[PDB]
Amino acid sequence: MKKVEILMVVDAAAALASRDLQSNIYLIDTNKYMGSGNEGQAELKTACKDGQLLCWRVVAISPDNEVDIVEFNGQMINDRVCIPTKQGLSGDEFWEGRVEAQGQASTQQYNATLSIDGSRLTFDPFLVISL
Amino acid sequence: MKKVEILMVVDAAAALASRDLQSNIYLIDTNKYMGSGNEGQAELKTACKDGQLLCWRVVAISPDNEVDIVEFNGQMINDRVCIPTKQGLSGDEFWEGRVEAQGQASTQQYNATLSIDGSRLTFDPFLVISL
Repeated sequence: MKKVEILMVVDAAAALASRDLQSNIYLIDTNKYMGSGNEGQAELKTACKDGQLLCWRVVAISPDNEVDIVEFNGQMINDRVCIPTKQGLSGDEFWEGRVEAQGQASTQQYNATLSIDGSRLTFDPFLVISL
Repeated sequence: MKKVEILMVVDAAAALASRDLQSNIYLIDTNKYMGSGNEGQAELKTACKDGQLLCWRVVAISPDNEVDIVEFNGQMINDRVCIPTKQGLSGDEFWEGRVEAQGQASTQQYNATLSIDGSRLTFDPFLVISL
């Protein structure tokens, strides 16, 4: 019944200096999970139940950078398990979509592309879906 | 020479339901530290060197809440070791100030008051200053 809201946090300075997004990103969600990508790809996940609505938004640690989610691609999108769409006002946009598991329960990989002050960088988070 | 930029992340829904800010806040900074207050007061800290400039800003996980830093009080302010001031445009404000340790090095406690959609709630982070 409750939405799962996900905040991606980017260390933008470091992302741009290295061109490595994964090592410079964190996830915090309303499940009270927090993952650092610096500690591994395995940490960049969200837990959710079939039928739940998911909401993503992205922010930078520094006030001087601007960051947006440009696009989602990959497995979760290919198989139509969750197709987020862009919403909100210019300024704080966010992306939302419902999880349509096939009453299966599984892992769904996806590719999120972010624009970090106009630099497009991709990373590979995943969903863990239970029934 | 580099600024230390600090992002406070609030689970606003949960903060307001409990009236407990500490258990529902995270810190991530450009030192690549991440602390959850849910795991204890001891985690809500920032490392810095004497003479360094510190920058704080606050965001909510959800796009539906608005959150601001209202005020800093307590030890760090009393002793004039770091007096942040408010800056930026309406929308993304932030607070900044330089650390003037007495070439001592120490812990400085402070009280940050945040407005969570108009609800004023306080918590007790701290600085760890080295020379």
